[PDB]
Amino acid sequence: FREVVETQEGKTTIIEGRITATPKESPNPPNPSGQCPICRWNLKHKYNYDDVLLLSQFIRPHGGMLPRKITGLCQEEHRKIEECVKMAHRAGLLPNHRPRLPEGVVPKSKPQLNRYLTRWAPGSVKPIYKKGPRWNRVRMPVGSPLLRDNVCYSRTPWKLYH
Amino acid sequence: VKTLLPVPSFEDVSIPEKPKLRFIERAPLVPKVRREPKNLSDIRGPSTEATEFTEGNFAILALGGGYLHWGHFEMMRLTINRSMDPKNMFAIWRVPAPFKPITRKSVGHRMGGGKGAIDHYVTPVKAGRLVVEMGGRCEFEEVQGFLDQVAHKLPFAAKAVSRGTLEKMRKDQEERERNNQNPWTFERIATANMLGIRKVLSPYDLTHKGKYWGKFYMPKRV
Amino acid sequence: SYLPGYVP
Amino acid sequence: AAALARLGLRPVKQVRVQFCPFEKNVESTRTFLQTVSSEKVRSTNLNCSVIADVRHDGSEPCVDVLFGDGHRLIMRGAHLTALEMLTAFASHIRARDAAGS
Amino acid sequence: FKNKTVLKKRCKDCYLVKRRGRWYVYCKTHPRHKQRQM
Amino acid sequence: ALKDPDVCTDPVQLTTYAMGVNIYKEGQDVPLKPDAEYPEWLFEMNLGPPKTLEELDPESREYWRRLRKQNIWRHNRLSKNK
Amino acid sequence: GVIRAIVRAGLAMPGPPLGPVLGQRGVSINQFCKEFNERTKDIKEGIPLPTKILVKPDRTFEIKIGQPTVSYFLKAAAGIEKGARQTGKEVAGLVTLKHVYEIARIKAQDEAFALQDVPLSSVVRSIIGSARSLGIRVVKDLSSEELAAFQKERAIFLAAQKEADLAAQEEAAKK
Amino acid sequence: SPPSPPQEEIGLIRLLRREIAAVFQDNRMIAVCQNVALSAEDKLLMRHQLRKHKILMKVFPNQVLKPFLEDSKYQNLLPLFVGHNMLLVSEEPKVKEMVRILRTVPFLPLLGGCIDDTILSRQGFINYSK
Amino acid sequence: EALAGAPLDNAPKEYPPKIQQLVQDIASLTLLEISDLNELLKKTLK
RNA sequence: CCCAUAGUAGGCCUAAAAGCAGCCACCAAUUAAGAAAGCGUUCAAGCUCAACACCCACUACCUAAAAAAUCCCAAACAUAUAA
Ligand SMILES: [K+]
Ligand SMILES: [K+]
Ligand SMILES: [Mg+2]
Ligand SMILES: [Mg+2]
Ligand SMILES: [Mg+2]
Ligand SMILES: [Mg+2]
Ligand SMILES: [Mg+2]
Ligand SMILES: [Mg+2]
Ligand SMILES: [Mg+2]
Ligand SMILES: [Mg+2]
Ligand SMILES: [Zn+2]
Repeated sequence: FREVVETQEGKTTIIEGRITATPKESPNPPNPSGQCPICRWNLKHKYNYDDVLLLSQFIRPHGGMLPRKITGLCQEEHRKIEECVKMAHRAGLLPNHRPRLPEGVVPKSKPQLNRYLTRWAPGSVKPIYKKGPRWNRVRMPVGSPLLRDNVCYSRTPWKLYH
Repeated sequence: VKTLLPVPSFEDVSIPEKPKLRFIERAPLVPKVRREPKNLSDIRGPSTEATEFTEGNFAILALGGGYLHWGHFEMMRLTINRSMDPKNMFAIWRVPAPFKPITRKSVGHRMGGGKGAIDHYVTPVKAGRLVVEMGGRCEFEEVQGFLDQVAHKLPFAAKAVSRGTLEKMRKDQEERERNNQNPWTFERIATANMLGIRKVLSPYDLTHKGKYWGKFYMPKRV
Repeated sequence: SYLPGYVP
Repeated sequence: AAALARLGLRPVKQVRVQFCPFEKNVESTRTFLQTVSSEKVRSTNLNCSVIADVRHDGSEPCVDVLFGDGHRLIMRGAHLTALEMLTAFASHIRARDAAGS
Repeated sequence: FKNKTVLKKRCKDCYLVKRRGRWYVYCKTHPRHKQRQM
Repeated sequence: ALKDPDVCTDPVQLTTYAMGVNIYKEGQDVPLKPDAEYPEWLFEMNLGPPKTLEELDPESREYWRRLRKQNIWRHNRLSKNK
Repeated sequence: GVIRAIVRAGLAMPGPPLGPVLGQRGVSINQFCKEFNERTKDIKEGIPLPTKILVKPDRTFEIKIGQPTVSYFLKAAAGIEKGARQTGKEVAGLVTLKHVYEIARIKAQDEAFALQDVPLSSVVRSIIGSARSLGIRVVKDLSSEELAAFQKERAIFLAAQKEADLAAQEEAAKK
Repeated sequence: SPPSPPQEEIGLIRLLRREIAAVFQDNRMIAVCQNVALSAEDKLLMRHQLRKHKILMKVFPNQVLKPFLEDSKYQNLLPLFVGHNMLLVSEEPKVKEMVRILRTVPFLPLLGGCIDDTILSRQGFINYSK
Repeated sequence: EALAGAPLDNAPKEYPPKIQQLVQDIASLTLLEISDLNELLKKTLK
């Protein structure tokens, strides 16, 4: 990985780029014929929002997702990981990948509400004052439809709307 | 070195003397006196006429049944004659002028008292029929803009097509019927009257095979 | 040390 | 070139780009020079000079920027992209311009 | 803004952006191109 | 009020001398030289219409100019309706 | 900025079309006609000359003059006073390849073709395309025997156009 | 996924190669410069000056000009061709006459060249001129 | 078949090897032989 | 993303018609760029697009909303092997 640093001495600014130790993919993949890191390790349809060890390898130090041309993912799995990272931040599973706070900012104390499987952003969601009749009920989304083909070990399929 | 490609030449195409769409009259030349029944089965089911191209290459396909009155013909005519280039394009009607009389009783009258008086005329249309056919020295992307604009204003589900897209549509539907993994189909069940299902079906369902419900056509049905 | 059907 | 032209090389006095063409790490510096040497940027401040001195000493490339205030900005482009070099270059333009006025 | 069910850009400077759960159209050049999803 | 200066009309004179070439008042008309003195490439030029695409050589710059010009014409037709 | 337009030699006018243009710039309009008329004095009056005006930040001008347009050269070389109304369907004039060669030997001295350092072949191949736009036809061999026959039949056509043209004018009055 | 089917080369490609070969073989002085974004006038005015002394200004694509060099004598000129570049070529080497025309624009760098089948840097062009 | 890259501007002058043989060969020859060579050279060069 | 010189204000019509009110042609310079696809100007200017160069934007072109009057309306749930 590359890093950039700025050192100011004598009212003169100098900018340099220095390489750093870079992690290497583990050897002997199970499926060398796979196209992206997911099928090469037989992980397709086998991860969820809570599998942070898998999700951390595809995000930046501040919680942002990495490009697809870098990771090598397929558009189908890059969208899944991009959505599972959104729900991991919201559930409090990535406390070391927080946004960068500019100098002179102290986040205010806000109601701590525990949550998981949060599809939508809290602030952009309005309350359901009218549930509606039984045949036209306004459901509450739970999870993500992108994870609907995931491996289910039960007879009841993933319910995405409560 | 961006690779350039050859282009089709339309020099071999001919343009008629009156490329624009002719005017359609509200009612036929001679007014009709004999009043007719509603005969709703003139817009029900697939069409057996004007399902193929004759002169042009682009057209508006009907995806549902309905009746066309004068107001519809004027919108199609003006919209097309305004947006098309008479020099390199031409258009023709694939539907006859309004001939089916529609009776209507006066306001405020109760049920009974005979039958109403002829109010206006319409043109029945079935699903799968071409409404307008265009052609000339033009690609499909050129006409597709205002043809879809026209198709959206029609009383039924319509869509602009070409000789290629229409063919592809039909071949893709046949492909779906062949590779369908479901062992149970509407045809097999209905024709064999399995489960006594013909007690809730219609005799037309033997031929429509579930792709039609009244005037509505369902292309996703195999 | 990974078989063809190994899943992390 | 477009993003840097809207700003303008008003505070700048001189700009110097040195690079070794045969070396395989000078694409960034040569791309930086391709924009600054545009007629859009150069026109904003004719007084502001832009110099390119080629070398073949096997040395690393650097961008030295002289300002009117007297401050200097140096960017070693061996491990920096054109966008990174341009971005940092613009931020200093805005800061030094505000200080002068 | 103007509530629209079919958003559409009216110039090159209009840009789509999803905010508060719905799509918007903003334009700094011509603020009359602004639209809200209905 | 502004008009093009009068042009002479005399077949014998027109073929003998080129009238428009000379522009100075004190100067004289330019008389046409015989065939031998003119260059060799001046009597093999394309007087007729442009050469169609099928007549040109694929391995020639004049072939791709025509093909690139036909695709510019196409991009214009498609965009006109938009 | 820069202003480029065609101005007749020795006939520069302080009024439009060129007058109002200089007004917006603020350059002296009278000075232009003074210097220009005195610089194109050697040139025959009424010849269109492409002019390129260089404007300084102090509303000071350095005029630039070019060689006459191709349309002038071609018309003169043919005798035609006015180009064709329709091209490809009627031939207004008729010139040789020798004229086209004497018109490129003087049109290649202008700023445009000279700065490109092109051969005379590239200029003659650009003048045959401008002749066609006029309707003029470029022929290899043209003797005065057939140049007086084509010139004689062209006047008949022009006479017919007058009658048809005048017929429309008379009909317009009746409307 | 199955390998993408090959495609016959375009005619223009096999035309540029024939022109490139002529450049390196016909004329002996070859100076590689960077086509900085000069105005179309300042780039036509300079090109006209370079013609007074019989110095041409050729431009070829780097994707067609790189392969021709990877398998050739001039295989060490390859790293120069990164970005907007152009060729200043002349049958006779008039380096001294080109340099003074290139000094008017301080931001136009003469990266390198190949004179008499000999590769050179910029400072070698400055000496061969002297 | 592949021309050598340019020498660094600060590196000491590394003269080409093909000429190193020519430099030595000239010393071995005798002045009278060098002189005869030279008379033909001067005329050939003109 | 990037970039734009030129025969030429093509001809005719027109008070004027300059790539863009109409009709005709739609050839040509330069490695490369429409006698001009969309704005614009009283006419011009002026801003884009298609071009070259650079090198991978290396997309989708299959669907777009919703409001009434006494008080929302079972409570709840995404992961332990089809009974
Ligand atoms: K409809
Ligand atoms: K016009
Ligand atoms: Mg060209
Ligand atoms: Mg004109
Ligand atoms: Mg015109
Ligand atoms: Mg313009
Ligand atoms: Mg206009
Ligand atoms: Mg032009
Ligand atoms: Mg046209
Ligand atoms: Mg472009
Ligand atoms: Zn806008």
